[PDB]
Amino acid sequence: GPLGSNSPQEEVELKKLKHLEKSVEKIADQLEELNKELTGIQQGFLPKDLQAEALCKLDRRVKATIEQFMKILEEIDTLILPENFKDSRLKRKGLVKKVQAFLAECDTVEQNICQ
Amino acid sequence: GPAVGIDLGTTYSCVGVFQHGKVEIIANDQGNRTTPSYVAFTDTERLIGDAAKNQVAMNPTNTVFDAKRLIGRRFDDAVVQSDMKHWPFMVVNDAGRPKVQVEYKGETKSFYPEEVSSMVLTKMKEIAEAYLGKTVTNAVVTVPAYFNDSQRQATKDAGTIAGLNVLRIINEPTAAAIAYGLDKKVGAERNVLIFDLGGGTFDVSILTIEDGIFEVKSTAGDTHLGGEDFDNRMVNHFIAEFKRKHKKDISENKRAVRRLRTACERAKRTLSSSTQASIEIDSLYEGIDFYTSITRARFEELNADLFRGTLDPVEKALRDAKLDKSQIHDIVLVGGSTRIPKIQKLLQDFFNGKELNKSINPDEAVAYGAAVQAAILS
Ligand SMILES: OC[C@H]1C[C@@H](Nc2ncnc3cccc(OCc4ccccc4)c23)[C@H](O)[C@@H]1O
Repeated sequence: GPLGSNSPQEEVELKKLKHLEKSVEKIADQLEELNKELTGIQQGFLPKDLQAEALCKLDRRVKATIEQFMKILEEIDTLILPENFKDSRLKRKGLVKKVQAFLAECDTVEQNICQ
Repeated sequence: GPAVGIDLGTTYSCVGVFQHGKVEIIANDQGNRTTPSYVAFTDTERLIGDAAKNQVAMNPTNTVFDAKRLIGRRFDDAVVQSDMKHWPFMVVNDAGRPKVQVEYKGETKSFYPEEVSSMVLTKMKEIAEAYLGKTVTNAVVTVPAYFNDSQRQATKDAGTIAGLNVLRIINEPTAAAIAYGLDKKVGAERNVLIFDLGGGTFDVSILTIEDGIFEVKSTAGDTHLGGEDFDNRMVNHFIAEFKRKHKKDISENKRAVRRLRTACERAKRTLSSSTQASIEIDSLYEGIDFYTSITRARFEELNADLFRGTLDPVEKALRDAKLDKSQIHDIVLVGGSTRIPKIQKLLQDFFNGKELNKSINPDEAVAYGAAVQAAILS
């Protein structure tokens, strides 16, 4: 492919990816809030039974976060980017890797609670 | 407020209204012309339609679907006993009657199939009201031609629980025939074959129409056959391709299989109007990108047995109706999977190049005909 041949058509794909990047940031914020809540439950005065109820409510929320990240991946998976759209391809790969790193963090939470 | 036509399907439902000399299929709150026949029970609420289907992966045990496979049946019915194995939700026996058992607002609750179906009907009613900006009370609700008295009555009960005045219950193949106006054609008795392949079921019905009297001559089909099976064959094909190219098995990674399956369902739809489809999935498994394509011909080979298999029911229904294939005046395609060119080709070739009735959206034809009948009864 040619050098410095950025095209208007690519801008359309890059805008789609930017909107997905922003949706990922919002989901990530939800993950950080869930992380804070989990710490709070652990450092709180809830007795065993109420602690379990609070961790299982937190579990449903972590399952919701995982699902949102999965829907983002399914959305990114609809993209077909020509080999010449190097910048879009780099952005798509980086975003998928970022989502997969957040999914691994969700998994650490989800498997540590409401067993 | 006018009268509506509602197609209550196993996996998807559809509502239509006849206005300004034309039938309007009504889009739901999410803009979809069809709504999942799903009801989900959560700690904080009850979800219906797209909202219920959208959280199925999160809450599989408490999300109900396929109520139509249980409605009006006894618990010991073979269909109830066989179908239970495939559902993530609990089905219990309440004095010979099946009930679906779920966790709802921190409590173990059970519902009769007509109650689950009434919730789906409530959603279809609400969908119509949101579009029309008028109250909707009257409706024509469709049922499969093989439904018995119990199943028909239980469907009517679902309408009544939902606050609907169920004007009439009509068979799904009758609704499909009505949409195409096959009862309005002048001449002798007309033999109509309805080929219905949608929502996970395959139903073939032969009807004879004469002076507006619809006679169901025969019914045949497969209880479990549809788009999910065709997607599965493409998933197998891709999993094998990934093993050949990378010597890695992605089958045990549920997320990798899901991303692949979602892409396959989309590629299959592209294959109904294009001869090739491409898929690009970054970091599918173990950081490996999977960029591939599939031709319509390969998709057809992967599904050869299933596609050819659809003619067995057609042959069975013809033999039960005591009719030669040349005695069939009209053929109607119903259900989303009838959009598959190979399925259309097999059916047209079996009927010696006869043209198929397919101009009406296959997913919408049953609701369309029910909306026509609801207008006539207004
Ligand atoms: O449960 C409903 C069936 C219908 C299948 N739809 C289609 N299959 C093949 N070619 C298609 C071409 C265009 C549109 C299609 O359906 C879109 C659709 C999606 C969801 C519900 C209804 C219709 C097609 C869909 O993939 C699913 O397996």
